[PDB]
Amino acid sequence: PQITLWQRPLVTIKIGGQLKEALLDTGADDTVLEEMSLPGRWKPKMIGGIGGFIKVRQYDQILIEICGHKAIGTVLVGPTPVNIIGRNLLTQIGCTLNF
Amino acid sequence: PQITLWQRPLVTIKIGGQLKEALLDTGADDTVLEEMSLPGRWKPKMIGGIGGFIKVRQYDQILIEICGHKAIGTVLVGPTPVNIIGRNLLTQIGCTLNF
Ligand SMILES: *[C]C1(*)(*)([C](*)*)S[C]([C](C(=O)[N][C]C2=[C][C]=[C][C]=[C]2)N(*)[C@](*)(=O(*)*)[C@@](*)(*)C2(*)(*)(*)(*)=[C@](*)(*)C(*)=[C]C(*)=[C@@]2(*)*)[N@@](*)(*)[C@@]1(*)C(*)(*)(*)(*)(=O(*)*)N(*)(*)(*)C(*)(*)(*)(*)([C@@](*)(*)C1=C(*)[C@@](*)(*)=[C@@](*)(*)[C]=C1*)C(*)(*)(*)(*)([O])[C@@](*)(*)C(*)(*)(*)(*)(*)(=O*)[N@](*)(*)C(*)(*)(*)C1(*)(*)=[N@@](*)(*)C2(*)(*)(*)=C(*)(*)(*)([N@@]1(*)*)C(*)(*)(*)(*)=[C@](*)(*)C(*)=C2*
Repeated sequence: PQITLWQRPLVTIKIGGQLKEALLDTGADDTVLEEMSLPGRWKPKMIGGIGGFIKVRQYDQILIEICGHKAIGTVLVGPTPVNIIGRNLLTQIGCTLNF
Repeated sequence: PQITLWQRPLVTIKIGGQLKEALLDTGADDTVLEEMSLPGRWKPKMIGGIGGFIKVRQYDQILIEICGHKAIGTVLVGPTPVNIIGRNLLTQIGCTLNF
């Protein structure tokens, strides 16, 4: 698809059975989901942004589906205000920025 | 141009006869620049990010050129880790997300 930025670029993801809304975000290096339960072991991590840093759990090799496209990679889970798809999975579905 | 997201989408902007680097960020509603001096009067604004809220200054009608495309609009100044080009100016240069 081609997406305009007059509104926020929100999409439906499928994440282990659940459907969610998420933000396609080129300014995020990583994908960060709101607090949820994932299968697997994890590592703590700190990520920072506007307003400072938060602690997240790092999960590896999670399959996500972003508009039909499935992608695999690292997912961070934590007290983010919104679900965010970052550059790590955007690349996997062939996302580019165009003008 | 078409930008891929394997690296950060950093570009050069020009504001006030200075060149600076900035991130193209579709996850940002507005444009936020590191601490600097702009023309005119400002008003107060609060923005929320990953880590919390910050208080910024809002200057209206600023000209930026981004990659040789010039835009005029609202820019916020405050303590951001990087200069950020958000959706208000990304729409003015015709930027879309594609996959
Ligand atoms: C996405 C987000 C987080 S969300 C926010 C927004 C919304 O929607 N909401 C909330 C609010 C409310 C009220 C008020 C305000 C807010 N908003 C917006 O958009 C506003 C703004 C503008 C500009 C800026 C900011 C804000 N928010 C958002 C954000 O924050 N985003 C971001 C930006 C940035 C970039 C860079 C730096 C800083 C910031 C993005 O997009 C994402 C992020 O966060 N990034 C950073 C990072 N992250 C991560 C990293 N880094 C690494 C790793 C992982 C993750």
